[PDB]
Amino acid sequence: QKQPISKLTRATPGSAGLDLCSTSHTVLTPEMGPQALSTGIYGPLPPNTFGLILGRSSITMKGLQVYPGVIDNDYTGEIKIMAKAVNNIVTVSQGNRIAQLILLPLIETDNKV
Amino acid sequence: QKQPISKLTRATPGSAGLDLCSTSHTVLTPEMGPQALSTGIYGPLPPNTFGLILGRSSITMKGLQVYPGVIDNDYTGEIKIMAKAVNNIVTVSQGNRIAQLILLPLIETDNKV
Amino acid sequence: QKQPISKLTRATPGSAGLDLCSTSHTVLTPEMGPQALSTGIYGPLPPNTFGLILGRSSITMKGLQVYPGVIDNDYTGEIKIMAKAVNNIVTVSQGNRIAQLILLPLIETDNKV
Ligand SMILES: O=c1ccn([C@H]2C[C@H](O)[C@@H](COP(=O)(O)NP(=O)(O)OP(=O)(O)O)O2)c(=O)[nH]1
Ligand SMILES: O=c1ccn([C@H]2C[C@H](O)[C@@H](COP(=O)(O)NP(=O)(O)OP(=O)(O)O)O2)c(=O)[nH]1
Ligand SMILES: O=c1ccn([C@H]2C[C@H](O)[C@@H](COP(=O)(O)NP(=O)(O)OP(=O)(O)O)O2)c(=O)[nH]1
Ligand SMILES: [Mg+2]
Ligand SMILES: [Mg+2]
Ligand SMILES: [Mg+2]
Repeated sequence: QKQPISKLTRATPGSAGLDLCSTSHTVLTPEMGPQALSTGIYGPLPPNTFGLILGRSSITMKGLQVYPGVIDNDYTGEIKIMAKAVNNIVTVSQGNRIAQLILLPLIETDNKV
Repeated sequence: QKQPISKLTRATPGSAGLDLCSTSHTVLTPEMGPQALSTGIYGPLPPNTFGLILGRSSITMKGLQVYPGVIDNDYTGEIKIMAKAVNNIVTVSQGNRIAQLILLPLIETDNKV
Repeated sequence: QKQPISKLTRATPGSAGLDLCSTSHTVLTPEMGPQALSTGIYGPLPPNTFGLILGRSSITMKGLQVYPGVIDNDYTGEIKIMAKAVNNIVTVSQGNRIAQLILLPLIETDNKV
């Protein structure tokens, strides 16, 4: 079954991000370029917020780049992590925390849709 | 003529980002490194906000990395997209939506200027 | 001695970011992959805020990629800049402004810790 964002956990009370884990074992090589890693977690977001997926610094330092991703407030699909091995072969084990979801205020503007 | 940020459009009502298109046809190769793509859109931003330029996930997944860029509230120059082809040759057609502008609250602090 | 975030400066009144400088001379090559650059600046952040470390566009355009980093509200360690030379050899002189700290509201949620 789909899991909502309310199922995510914070590492600590003062952690800005909600941790995102891949649900698959994935191996990445630099030549593969960007890959979208499955999380089994689904939008949408709390009212008046949007999300940003960012890397965890310990993962970034281990050579896996998470490309910052914008999660729209009303996206109801699966939140995937866009990732690339920078220089070396990187192996993601199932359940490893690979990224984090940050929630931010969605500012209203009069821009046309 | 310069176009202001109010001319940008959202893909959907609940889209966090305002789409940014290049005004030129540009081809990018990995060896070129970061390139600043013209948009013909100009700051400044709404009061008490700043901007962040981020990639669109469909573009990121096609091998074009947009480096997150900070747009200062009172910048009045042209908003450019900083982009790099990750692994392969990437071709941007004129008018293609390459990035998105997210607006965020500008927090005041007492840090010196 | 440790320096707090209140010691950072803005380039201009309307600058979104607080500039971060490396305290060391560092040379980076693409094959080195991500490196954590010392700043001598320490958390924590103002109440109800978290931080984001982002690149300065002039530095990004010179071939040094700063990986976006999340600074937790209650982190009390040293803020380091995660950086990689994209394509060429990059040299950071001591005191050069390499990145910027953006402060953002920390939204409360009921996610478990
Ligand atoms: O660019 C950065 C990013 C993070 N940091 C520090 C501050 C942040 O609060 C701390 C933890 O960052 P992340 O949560 O992104 N890293 P990770 O998930 O790997 O560690 P933790 O589980 O402790 O949160 O690392 C930096 O100094 N520079
Ligand atoms: O890292 C990400 C980024 C986006 N997404 C999903 C959520 C987001 O709302 C949706 C659309 O993202 P973008 O707007 O960044 N992509 P794009 O502009 O390519 O598609 P769209 O036109 O639908 O907005 O893709 C992820 O799952 N992971
Ligand atoms: O992706 C971007 C990032 C920045 N910019 C413009 C807007 C921003 O206000 C201006 C300055 O950006 P940064 O502060 O990130 N660059 P830098 O520190 O190199 O210049 P400055 O000292 O003037 O702030 O560059 C873009 O057009 N696209
Ligand atoms: Mg963390
Ligand atoms: Mg979009
Ligand atoms: Mg600056």
